[PDB]
Amino acid sequence: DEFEMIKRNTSEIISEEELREVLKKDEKSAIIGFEPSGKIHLGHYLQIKKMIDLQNAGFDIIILLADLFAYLNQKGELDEIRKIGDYNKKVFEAMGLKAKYVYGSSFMLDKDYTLNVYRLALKTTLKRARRSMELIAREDENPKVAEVIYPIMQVNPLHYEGVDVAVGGMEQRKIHMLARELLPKKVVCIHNPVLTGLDGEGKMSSSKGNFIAVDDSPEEIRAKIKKAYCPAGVVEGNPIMEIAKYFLEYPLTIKRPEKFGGDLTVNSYEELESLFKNKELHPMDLKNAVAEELIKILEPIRKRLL
Ligand SMILES: N[C@@H](Cc1ccc(C2(C(F)(F)F)NN2)cc1)C(=O)O
Repeated sequence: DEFEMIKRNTSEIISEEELREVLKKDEKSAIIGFEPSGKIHLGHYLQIKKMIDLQNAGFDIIILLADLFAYLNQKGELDEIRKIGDYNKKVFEAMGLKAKYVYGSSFMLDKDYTLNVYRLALKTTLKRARRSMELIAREDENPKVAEVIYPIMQVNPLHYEGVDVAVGGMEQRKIHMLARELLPKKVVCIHNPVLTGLDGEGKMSSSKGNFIAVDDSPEEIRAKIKKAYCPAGVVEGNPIMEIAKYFLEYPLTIKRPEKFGGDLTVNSYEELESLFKNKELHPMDLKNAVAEELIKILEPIRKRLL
């Protein structure tokens, strides 16, 4: 079912009724924004996969290369950000996304865009702006005014003109709660789960070096997964299990030595989850399988990038 495939592997949809209205329409578009990133990782990929779901469901897809956002979030200088953006677009194309790419700066410095920023800046408390940004804002001992401008730009109605659906990570939900209240026309939010970093420590992220990047070499993927936090029995906050859930194809045929049970054919992730949880599946065999299926999943993307 179409709704159910869009919903597969999301954390929430605001709201599912509105989404149902959206899907009946002949024409619908879904946006996502990304601060240009030095490395594109499985956190990026999960979300582009969701956009590919939407595209399969007939949506026109818009990718905002959120360059001014990144500028405000201290990712550096704008033309240098825009060249990272340009690379991100190649990466996204190599994932098989069919989309229109927009650079934020091409319209975000327009007079109407800027007046909406100041209009919204009158309606938005500093306390709320700062709360919305707690998971987004670059680490800063002395937070900058830039921090609170960022979420009000993110809620600006000009980003969403003729857009039915916005997709983002659950780390975006407080900014989206703001836009829910303050956008003149409602946009459905589709929020994706945040992937745990390989060390189990916090979330996967470009600046935390705890990610597998989609163009990692096979041995690099192998070594990254070997090291990964993956306690026997434990599923919650286990990033190897997360990768099995969000990226793998089922049925999944786990190769093992007969000394360790021999080949294991798992028909669903929930099946994999119980086998791992009661312990018929060791970390090391999950890892080899995850690493090997992840390598196969990534390799056309690495190939195109190389
Ligand atoms: N805050 C996001 C980046 C981001 C920038 C801009 C938007 C958006 C967009 F329209 F959805 F793209 N409203 N502008 C949505 C997300 C991040 O953390 O990368």
